[PDB]
Formats: sequence, C-alpha cells, structure tokens
Amino acid sequence: SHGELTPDQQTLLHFIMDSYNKQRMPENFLILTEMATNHVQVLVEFTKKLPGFQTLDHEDQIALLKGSAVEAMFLRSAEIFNKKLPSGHSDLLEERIRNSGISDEYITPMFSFYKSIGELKMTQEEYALLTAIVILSPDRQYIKDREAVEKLQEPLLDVLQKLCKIHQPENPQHFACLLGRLTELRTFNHHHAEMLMSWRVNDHKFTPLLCEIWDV
Ligand SMILES: COC(=O)CCc1cccc(N(Cc2ccc(-c3ccc(N(C)C)cc3)cc2)C(=O)C2CCCCC2)c1
Repeated sequence: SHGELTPDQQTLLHFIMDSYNKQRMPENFLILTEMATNHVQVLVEFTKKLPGFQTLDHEDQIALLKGSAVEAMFLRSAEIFNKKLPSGHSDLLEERIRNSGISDEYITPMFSFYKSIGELKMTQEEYALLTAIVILSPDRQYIKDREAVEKLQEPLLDVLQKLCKIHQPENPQHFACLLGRLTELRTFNHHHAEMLMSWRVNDHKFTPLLCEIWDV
C-alpha cells in the first residue's frame, strides 16, 4: 500500500513483512545456546520465504544461510535492543553477558553496534529489507552462481532505497547510512569466530544445529 512502490514492489514487501512479522524471544552455556538456537531457527524460517530463494542452486542456498548467520543475528539483536527492550533491561543484559565468560573485545563492539544502528532509527520495514539484503549477498564464500543471487538482491536494494525516502524524506543520505552500517555488521564475522574459540577448546557441547550453522 505505499503508493511510491510499483505493484511488483508492493507484493515483494508484503511477503517479506508477512514472514518477518513472525519473529520471537521471551547453565550459562545453555542460556547462550538457547538464545543462538532461537536466532538460527528464525533465520532459517525467514530465509526460506525470501522472494526467489526457492529458485537457487541447493548448495548455494546453504552457503547463503551459513554465510549470513552471524550478521543476521547481530542485526536482529540490534532491532530488539532498540525497538523492543526497555533500556533498563539492556544494562541488565550487558552486566549479565560480561560475567558469562565472554570477553570484552566481543561485548564492547556488540553494544557499540547496537547504539550505532540505533542512531539510524530504522522502521521495522527497513530492518526486514536490510536483513533480506544481508542474506541474499552474492559475495558469500562458496557461492557458485553469484549472478543469480545478485538478481534476487538488486530488487530488494531498490525497495529499500524507496523505503528510506518514504520513512525519512528529510534525510537524503539515509539509504547510504544504512549501507554504511553493513560494513560495521560484517566485523562480527571475526568477533564471533574469535569469541567461539575459547568455548570450543574447553569443550562444551555445541548442539547439532549450531555445529552445522557455525561450523564447529
Ligand atoms: C548468559 O547469556 C547472556 O548474558 C546473554 C546476553 C546478552 C547481552 C546482549 C545481547 C544479547 N543477544 C545477543 C547474543 C550474542 C551472542 C550469543 C551467543 C554467544 C555464544 C554462544 N555459544 C558459545 C553456544 C551462543 C550464543 C547469544 C546472544 C541477543 O540475542 C538477545 C538476547 C535476549 C533478547 C535481547 C537480545 C545477549
């Protein structure tokens, strides 16, 4: 129903939001595991409903899913911290994770990013499209047909650029700022691999789903 979008774009956005609108939340290692599990289940569920995703080569589908897991998780946590949780519950969660064994080096960039993207005041529609763009990244490792992914991603980038003008007409660089934040988001691929290492070598048992998605 945004009249600035073409009919094709309207349906694209509608299906994306229908799927995204279904997203959820509510010893230490088990708490962390439960949280990651929730993130991976919602990632798989949203990914399978992306427009065009069922037309991709099956190996490439899995490569996009695994290639996007850490970034989707940070983007989603970012949306939850800015739009769903009282700041009061956030300083509580920060104190909790810093005495979980996870270190600074992981936690500090984490909260810096939540603030950083919080400055953009993105709408739910913007987070949903940015998430779909992140999952449909033609540059992931191991992708055999990048052009087929590019063809799926370009129309979403076009819808997002329009959404940025619909929701923040007074800020003409807003779309560029969103893309900019994507750079900051990719650093978590390194922060997460670093962070996981200590848990891997003291071996805690990672569930079959986390071994497969995080490759541990
Ligand atoms: C004991 O658990 C905590 O102290 C977790 C808390 C916390 C603070 C800030 C942000 C979040 N996250 C992010 C998140 C990042 C990484 C991992 C994670 C790290 C390591 C493992 N292993 C080593 C199996 C598993 C999962 C889980 C969650 C958010 O997700 C949400 C948590 C609750 C709702 C709001 C944000 C959680």
